[PDB]
Amino acid sequence: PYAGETDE
Amino acid sequence: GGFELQPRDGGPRVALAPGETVIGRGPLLGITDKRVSRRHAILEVAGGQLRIKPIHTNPCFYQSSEKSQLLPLKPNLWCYLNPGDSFSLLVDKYIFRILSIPS
Repeated sequence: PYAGETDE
Repeated sequence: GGFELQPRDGGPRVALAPGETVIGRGPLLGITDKRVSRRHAILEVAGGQLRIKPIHTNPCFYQSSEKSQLLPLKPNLWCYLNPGDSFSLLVDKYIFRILSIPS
């Protein structure tokens, strides 16, 4: 639930 | 003196260790929205003071204890946070009030 690349 | 975070959404309090703590997306604050970076900001407890530094393109927001609006913080600058102040990782979401230890 906390992984994955950030979105801008 | 120490410090802890009080989520405004009624989540359990988060204690802060001496030194720097990276906050953002992750289990410490329970943040999952992908607009919040896993390295969104740094909190530093040192010499009885807490300061916050936004370190991501997506900003942090600040609301002093006697004010009523979350203001965007200058990127990559330190801001000292007093007991009663609030900061957040989105303008309307993930808001945290500063408590001192002792209180």
